[PDB]
Amino acid sequence: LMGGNTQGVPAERLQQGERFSIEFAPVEKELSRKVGDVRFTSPVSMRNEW
Amino acid sequence: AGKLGKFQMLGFQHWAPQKATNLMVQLLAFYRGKSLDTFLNSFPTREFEDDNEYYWDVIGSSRRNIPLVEARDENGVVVAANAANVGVGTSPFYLVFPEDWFADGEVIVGNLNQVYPFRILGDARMEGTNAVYKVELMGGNTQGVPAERLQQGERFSIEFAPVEKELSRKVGDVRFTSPVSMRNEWTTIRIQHKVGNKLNKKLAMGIPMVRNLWMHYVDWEVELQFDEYKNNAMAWGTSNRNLNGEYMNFGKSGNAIKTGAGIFEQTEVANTMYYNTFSLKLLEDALYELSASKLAMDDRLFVIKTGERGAIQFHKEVLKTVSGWTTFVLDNNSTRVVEKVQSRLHSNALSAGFQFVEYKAPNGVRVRLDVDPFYDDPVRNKILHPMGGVAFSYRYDIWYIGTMDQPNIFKCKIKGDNEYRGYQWGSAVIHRMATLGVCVLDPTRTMSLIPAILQG
Amino acid sequence: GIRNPFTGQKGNPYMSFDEDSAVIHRMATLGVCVLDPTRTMSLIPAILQG
Amino acid sequence: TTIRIQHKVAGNKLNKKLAMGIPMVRNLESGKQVKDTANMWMHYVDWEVE
Amino acid sequence: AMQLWVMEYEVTGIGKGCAMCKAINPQQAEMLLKSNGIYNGSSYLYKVTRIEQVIVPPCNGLMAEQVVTYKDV
Amino acid sequence: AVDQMDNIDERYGFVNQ
Amino acid sequence: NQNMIGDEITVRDGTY
Amino acid sequence: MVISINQVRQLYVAKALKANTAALTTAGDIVPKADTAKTTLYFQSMSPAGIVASDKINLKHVLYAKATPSEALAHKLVRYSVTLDADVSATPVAGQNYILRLAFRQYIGLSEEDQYFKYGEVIARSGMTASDFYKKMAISLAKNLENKTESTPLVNIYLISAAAASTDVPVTSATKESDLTATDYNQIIIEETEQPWVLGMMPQAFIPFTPQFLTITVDGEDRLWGVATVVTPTKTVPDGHLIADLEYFCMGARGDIYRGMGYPNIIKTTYLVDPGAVYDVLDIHYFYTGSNESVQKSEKTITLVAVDDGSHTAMNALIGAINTASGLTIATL
Ligand SMILES: [Mg+2]
Ligand SMILES: [Mg+2]
Repeated sequence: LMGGNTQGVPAERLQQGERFSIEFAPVEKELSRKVGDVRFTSPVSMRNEW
Repeated sequence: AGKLGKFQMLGFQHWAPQKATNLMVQLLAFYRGKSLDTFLNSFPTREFEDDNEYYWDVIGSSRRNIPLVEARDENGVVVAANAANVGVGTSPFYLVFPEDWFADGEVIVGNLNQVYPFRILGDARMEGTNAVYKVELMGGNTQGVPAERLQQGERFSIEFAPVEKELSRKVGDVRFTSPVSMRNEWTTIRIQHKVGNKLNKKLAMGIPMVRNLWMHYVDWEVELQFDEYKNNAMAWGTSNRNLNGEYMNFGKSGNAIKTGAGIFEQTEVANTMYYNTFSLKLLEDALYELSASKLAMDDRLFVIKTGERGAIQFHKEVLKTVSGWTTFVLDNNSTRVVEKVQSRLHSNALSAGFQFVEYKAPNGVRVRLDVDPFYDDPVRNKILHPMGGVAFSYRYDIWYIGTMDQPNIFKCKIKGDNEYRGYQWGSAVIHRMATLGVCVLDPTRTMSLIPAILQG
Repeated sequence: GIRNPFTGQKGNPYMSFDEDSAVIHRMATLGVCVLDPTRTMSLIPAILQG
Repeated sequence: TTIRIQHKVAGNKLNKKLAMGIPMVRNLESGKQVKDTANMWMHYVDWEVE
Repeated sequence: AMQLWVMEYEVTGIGKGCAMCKAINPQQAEMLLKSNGIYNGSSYLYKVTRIEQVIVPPCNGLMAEQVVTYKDV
Repeated sequence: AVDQMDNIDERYGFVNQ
Repeated sequence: NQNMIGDEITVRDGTY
Repeated sequence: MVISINQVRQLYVAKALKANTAALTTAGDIVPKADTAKTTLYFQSMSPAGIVASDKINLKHVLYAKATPSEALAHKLVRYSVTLDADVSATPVAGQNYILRLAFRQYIGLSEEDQYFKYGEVIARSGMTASDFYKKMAISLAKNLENKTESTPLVNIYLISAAAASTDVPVTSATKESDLTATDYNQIIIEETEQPWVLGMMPQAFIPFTPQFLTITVDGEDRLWGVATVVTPTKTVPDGHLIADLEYFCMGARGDIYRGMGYPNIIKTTYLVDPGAVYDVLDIHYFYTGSNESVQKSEKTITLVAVDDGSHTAMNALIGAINTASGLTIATL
């Protein structure tokens, strides 16, 4: 847990079905190393005929 | 009041003829990602020399009245709430204050001003940090001051220091104050991608629900999704420090990950309200008491920034308020909810519809409404509201309370070029790094009405 | 890595590692020569123990 | 005889200015600490590596 | 991703409802309603009263029906 | 190109080949 | 293999 | 914490009481010295860098000497008991919105003109009783007030069960009403909290408050729904954050006035007050008059602080050592 949290996340907030979303990837000011990644998307096709 | 599924987003791991069109098609049965850029560029920027923490001046106010610790009678016994009157017949008594703020021979008044004025009969005898004055009444008050008017927490102001016209001696003093100061920090962001123009392992496909059911430019996705790492750090960031100054999270190098708060955490330290039902009774009372104590009457314009469904909820709450104004008969002559449009179908052809966008409260409190599109983010905002939307559009944010002569909220920046780029050819990893920061000078000039279902 | 504090360079086309660092390596091969050591006399205190 | 030296700095020290509460000194070849007025930290690192 | 489940439920205090999920068991069909439905922030209000699997070979049949009347309010 | 309703365009990230 | 030429002295600490 | 002075004021921490000059060995020792004629009183003490004596008090030129206990200098936190107004309705009338405005008066600035307001709201239901009102009112108050990411805590919220009636039920923002199971709630206690404190830089200050109620339409009448009375205080802020500020100031009348300013180029003073311990204060206020025409008084005081454990052991032994040396009659607390 990251946001200064010293009491923990509730057990209600860690159940099946809860959606999770990427915000950002933070590092130090000193001696930093690589973090994070990049996401992509793919198209599907529709069809018609004569 | 119900949805129907029109799309489903699946990863690729869970899976030529002629073309009608060459360019791809974005269906309306697909959500699309929202920039935080127009919200962030709505704020100015201010550049700094380096990434050191910075501080500035906070200047306050001067006019104090002093709470009472206790009162004592002339023998030293303290005064109780159920006691008799104190100082009957201008007999002296004692008045214990936590500070030495008044001087010799000054008239001071309690909560009931000028009904019981107290004249200080000498300097303050110290008792620790407390200061005990011998006082007596100064209004021809024969029957004393009541014991309710001499209890703890009663505020005492200065009035004057009256003397005798013949052979007077010195009385009174003057008082001094000082300002304070506050800090802010920075934060560091980093991205990588192991790559050329082709996709990699984090792919996801979008399948629409209809009835009978290219090449990736990698340099445009590492710039867009790292611009959004800086947008999420700016607006939606959180600090990880103790009150001992200690950072709580350590990175891969053993050095602490230093993070600073964002827009939405710094402005949520004052004026923030979590409601379970929206009302103009809560809204016009929150905005009046802040404006009665901080704003002149002409300077009371409040631009509610909210989502799109926050605009239709504000519309129906003013309309419910207007429907209880049974004094006034609202007609179509002035409001024109039914106007005359030109149509081929009829000579006298009508139109219908309206929306309340402004509410004007007594004593000059004007409430306007505009819509930011970034509240309606389907990705970030995942708890849904039963009236439609994503429950974050129902969040009302009054930025810009008053005029400051300077920006209150801005984006911090380092002079020169604080964004870095690197390619690690083996493996071919593109590395980007950027340091940033957001500063809110006065968070008390920002009011938020968040739904209480987004809390805890 | 991503920036060089020594040469003041921000941005790296060819990276060494992923860490935020710069290490300078300096090297020199050197020697001395005394052709005739019988053209040179020494006289040392013996508490230096030779 | 072949010799070598090495020094490592973090990438945070690229343009690091020194708010001199006490003056920043250079070690001379003579052994004297001389007072210096340059405010960049890598001016003092490049002095001691050489 | 196996079967289809039509649910009749009752949001407590707010009204009655109808829903349809795709899940392997009816324990997941209630999970996909309470977590993805409209009452996402107050998912304790969902009171599911009937779940039945959508089997085909009738090919023409009612699966759920639930009227909110004037004397229920 | 970001739309007026803050919506990003996904077709800019592709190359036709 | 950043070999300082001289005659032949081979340096080995990572890629440069 | 800057204080006022009549003229200069000196403080001496009495951490141990000796009987000779020779017994002063540890930082915090003290001994009251005097004559056998009782015409001059001074306090020899052990500084963190050696023995130091105080000023010489002329025992004919004392004005007052009084000793203050620790509980006199402990701030009583203000409590407010919020109930439903029985004249309006003892039960919540259905469909009305119950909003409560807590009016803070000395929020961050130093005046009564810097004000702040926190709200709590409950829309009442058909079968909502009085206890279910106070439950949802305190859940809504603590959700607004005691969020974790506020700048400073403002007030504490406490339900009271009518069966218990003397034990505070703490309500925070993390508290759910699944945790609050008692069915007989009769009041909501709102109580102010202790602000942060840095020695010298941030004094001990408090933000006072009053609960105020918006009107509800009861029987066609806009009536304010509740009353808020001030019950007797049950908590005290201890003396330790007040005496360490009293020592930080009074160690510039003896020592350095430049505390920290050109930071590595400073003298650093060692302070002998533990800020997490209570103290008792003794103020010996005295003056000096010159020989013939220098008859103006130099009215000054010497403060002595002794740590005390319940019954005031170390101060009453300090006063008993002063009273037998000086010939004074300082009363023992
Ligand atoms: Mg605010
Ligand atoms: Mg030789």
